[PDB]
Amino acid sequence: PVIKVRENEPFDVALRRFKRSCEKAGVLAEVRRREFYEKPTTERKRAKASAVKRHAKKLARENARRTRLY
Amino acid sequence: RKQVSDGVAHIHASFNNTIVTITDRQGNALGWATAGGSGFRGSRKSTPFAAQVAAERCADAVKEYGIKNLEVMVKGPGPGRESTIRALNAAGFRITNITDVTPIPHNGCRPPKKRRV
Amino acid sequence: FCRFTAEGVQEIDYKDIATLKNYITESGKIVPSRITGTRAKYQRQLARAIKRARYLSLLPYTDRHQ
Amino acid sequence: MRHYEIVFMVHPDQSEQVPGMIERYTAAITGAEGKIHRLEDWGRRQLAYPINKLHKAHYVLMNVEAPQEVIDELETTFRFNDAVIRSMVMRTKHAVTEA
Amino acid sequence: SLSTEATAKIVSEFGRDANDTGSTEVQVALLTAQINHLQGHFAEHKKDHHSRRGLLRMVSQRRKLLDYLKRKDVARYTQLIERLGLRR
Amino acid sequence: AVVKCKPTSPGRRHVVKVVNPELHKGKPFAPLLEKNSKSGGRNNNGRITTRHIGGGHKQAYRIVDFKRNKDGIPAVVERLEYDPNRSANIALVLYKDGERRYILAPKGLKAGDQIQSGVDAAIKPGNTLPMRNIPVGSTVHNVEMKPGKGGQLARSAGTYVQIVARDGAYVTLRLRSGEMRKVEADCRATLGEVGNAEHMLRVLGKAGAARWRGVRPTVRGTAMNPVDHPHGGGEGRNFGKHPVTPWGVQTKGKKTRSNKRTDKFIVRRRS
RNA sequence: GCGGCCCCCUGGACGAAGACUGACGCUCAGGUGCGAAAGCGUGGGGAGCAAACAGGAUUAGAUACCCUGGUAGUCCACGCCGUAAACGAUGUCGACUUGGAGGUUGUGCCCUUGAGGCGUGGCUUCCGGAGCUAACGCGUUAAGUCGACCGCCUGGGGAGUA
Repeated sequence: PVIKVRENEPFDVALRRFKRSCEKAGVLAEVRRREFYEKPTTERKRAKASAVKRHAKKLARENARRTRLY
Repeated sequence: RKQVSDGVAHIHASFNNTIVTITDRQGNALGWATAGGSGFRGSRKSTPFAAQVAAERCADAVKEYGIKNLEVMVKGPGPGRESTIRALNAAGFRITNITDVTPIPHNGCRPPKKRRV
Repeated sequence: FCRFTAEGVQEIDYKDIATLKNYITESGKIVPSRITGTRAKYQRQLARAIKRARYLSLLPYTDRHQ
Repeated sequence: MRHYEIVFMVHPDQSEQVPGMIERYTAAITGAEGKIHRLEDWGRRQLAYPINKLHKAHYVLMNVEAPQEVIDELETTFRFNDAVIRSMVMRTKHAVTEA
Repeated sequence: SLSTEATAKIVSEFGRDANDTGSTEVQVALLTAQINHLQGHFAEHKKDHHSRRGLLRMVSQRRKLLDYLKRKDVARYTQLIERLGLRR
Repeated sequence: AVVKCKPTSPGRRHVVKVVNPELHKGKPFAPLLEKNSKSGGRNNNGRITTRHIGGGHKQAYRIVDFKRNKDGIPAVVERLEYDPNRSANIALVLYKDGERRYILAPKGLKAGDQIQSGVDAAIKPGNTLPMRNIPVGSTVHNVEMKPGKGGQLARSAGTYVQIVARDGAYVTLRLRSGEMRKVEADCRATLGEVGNAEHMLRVLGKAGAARWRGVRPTVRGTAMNPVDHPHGGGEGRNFGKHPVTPWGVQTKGKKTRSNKRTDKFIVRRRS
């Protein structure tokens, strides 16, 4: 997006603020999706397998990590 | 040698170059310096140090225009923005505000097909 | 939690410009219900209203555009 | 007999030419059957994007219970009267009261 | 979609009295009214296929109610087929 | 509409003809008629100037009002005639004061429709206006090129001019050829597209249809002798030559726009 | 299969309390209708992408991937085709048989006493109990225990070809 640097401000914190605005608004992620075309089969496969990844990490996280290792 | 003391900097970075164009407020460009002009051909064109030497030459190219304070616009992904905005104040400048103005389509057109290899 | 089930409104109406400045981000994007916790039907009515207000030049589409 | 929020905008300068139009917009509706239920002029205020190269358009809200066909003819005026710049007619459940 | 007042008129045009709304002539009368309105629609748009499935479903249910009534009480069935205006 | 003829005989085998019920089965209105002799392509020196013209049916000229000089008075459409001179069906409009006049019938037009001309009337299909009251992005027909001349462009069946732009006194039209043009804004134009849009879908079947259309046979170059046509002669179909018209100028590619005093109006040449 | 916004026309499902007809039901050979993409027909449109194609590379070779171009097509209307890994590889309807977590959409009661808790529905996702199964797994949406009706299979190849 845009940031503003006001007076009496270090430049390096403004550079890091700009990187944070880039991470927040989404330049990199949507650009990385929009280099080359994805057929709607593959975007459906992506979102569905991501949902399986979220619950197949999550249920192992909630109930297989409640018992100790050693 | 037309004195315009303030200005805007466009930093177009794709994955294969880094073109830095220092322009006035009204859009009239004053001279540029790409990452690929100053030597730096092939795989050494896309390094962030190429953006550093590009902004380096681009800052010294406009000494007759008396640019004392500038506004950074950046456009595109890839090894551009960070190294060139770090170099653009080691060059000696007063960057008053920084913006990312990358062009995003709102699901407009069809991008080309996927590179298999 | 939510602000609309805690309010009790039967439709988030687009004319409510203060909270419909609240619910988008700085960059004019609709912030999801995952991170704000808005319930689903009020999320859909809120997104519908923000689109209808974007057409009405009371909200920006993105920030950067002239 | 349906209830429509008609929201339209006019130029910045022609706020002298807005009000009597609403009056013939009154004659648009109550001439046939139409009950006008609100009139809240938001007036000239500032735009998030300059449609036809101008900020600060004139917002006029108007709510109506009316037959549909005079609203079809009202859109045939909203297309071709070259003062009104952006104009949507949405359908609602009831005729409402407050701002 | 055959608003309630038209249904009230036709159920006080075919029923035993006001409230008997589930008898067979009433159902066939509602289906014939709905069919004729929707044939007013389908002369235009020509390809609204989901509304075509709804229409073919109420045609088939009209046909089922009519030959049920033909099996049970033929005397009411001939009065219905002469009153509501259809071929078979 | 467009119907195919059942192939009882070859001339009926290939015919696809356009039937239309709205056309008035009857003799046309008489005071708007006059006689119209066929020429055969022969000027006052008697010689053929344009070949492949002659014969066919005899036909009478329907005087059609393109000017629309009557203003501010309403009119209603009595009936639709079939005109032999042109590709669009015409309409006999009747004004309220008592006048009957032939107009070019647009696409959306049935008998009993209401039409008013002038600078006032409306934006309905059928109404004549200047090109200062017709909005940008519109779709017009029967466009004047000179103020008061009568109406030149977009007069065939189904053609239409999209009004693109307006810079001061000038209106940029996108013509049907693809050419862009500046025209004067004060010129008249009628809204809508011209009717009979299925006119391109007739295929005439046989030789006699183009013959009684008013068109003679067309003889190829390679058949003729080297005196008659530059693609003459040969021992059994040699060609060898760049294609030309019978009068030397090379056809099939050569541009000959040679006006030079009207290029100020052309924004874009056809591509 | 459907993805900005708005109106016009319209199908269907769900929930509440009731009111009404009174077995009007289920399934379906043949038949008919809908049926992604590609493809065909005539007419418009044609930005981006891109079969075919051309050129540059890579390679032993490369009429492939990679790169630079690029015509059909993709788009709209009206007709045709009638096929797909047309895939929960699971016919349709109905019944019975412990659970826990979730999603969406309702509704009833109590205090809204306070973003509430308390019960009844519909559709849907995950793990598992009995039971079944060659195992994998399914597991109240069954591949469990049953009933009705339809379709289908009989070694692989020939071949869903003549």
